[PDB]
Amino acid sequence: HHHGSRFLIRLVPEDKDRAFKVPYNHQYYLQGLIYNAIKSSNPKLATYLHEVKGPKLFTYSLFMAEKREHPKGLPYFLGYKKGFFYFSTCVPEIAEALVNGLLMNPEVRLWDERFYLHEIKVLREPKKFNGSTFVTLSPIAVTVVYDVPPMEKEFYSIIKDDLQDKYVMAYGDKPPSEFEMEVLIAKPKRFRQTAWHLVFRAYGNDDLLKVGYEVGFGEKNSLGFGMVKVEG
Repeated sequence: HHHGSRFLIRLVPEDKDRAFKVPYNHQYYLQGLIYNAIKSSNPKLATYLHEVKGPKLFTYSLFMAEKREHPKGLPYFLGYKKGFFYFSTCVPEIAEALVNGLLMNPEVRLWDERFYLHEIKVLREPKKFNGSTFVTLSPIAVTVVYDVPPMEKEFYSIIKDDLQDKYVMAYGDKPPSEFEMEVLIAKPKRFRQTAWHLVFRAYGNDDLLKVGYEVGFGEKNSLGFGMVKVEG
């Protein structure tokens, strides 16, 4: 009983006029938010998720602001008007726990800032994926057992097997095998390990691509990595 839910979540700061900071490294703050919304609406689910070994079947992007404005050599940027982030899952109990957790509370605390839940926008999922160009919303992490660049070719077989491992976890059983990624742009960004912002075209089985679109490409999805969108 999987299907994709994808949300855009807009937050406004406590006073509509002022500049709110966003730390450049805010994965961990965002992750507290999401895990606290779910733990609040559904503690049994959040204990299942805390235990489960493997992908958790959900991801979310970086926290972004309307306009931006970047100081020099400061740990944060400045944002204005609205703060927002996307979240995606193929587990309907996780999507419900997250939105209700944000409803059961609408006053949100991120890093040093006070925000109020403004809107949740639900997003239509593309009919098909074979052939589209994708842009990462949060960066993709690949590690092998170190960091695996997209310019190395293990990058791709590691991604491919993980999407097959998610496909076995969340569409029944034995996974499609046609897969290809054509990276158009790669830029690294490092956090504690390196992750990659990618523009990329992807080819091959639609249900295996849909997997990656719903739950993230690569690793640490549940820590906010590998969320993609169809390029505009």
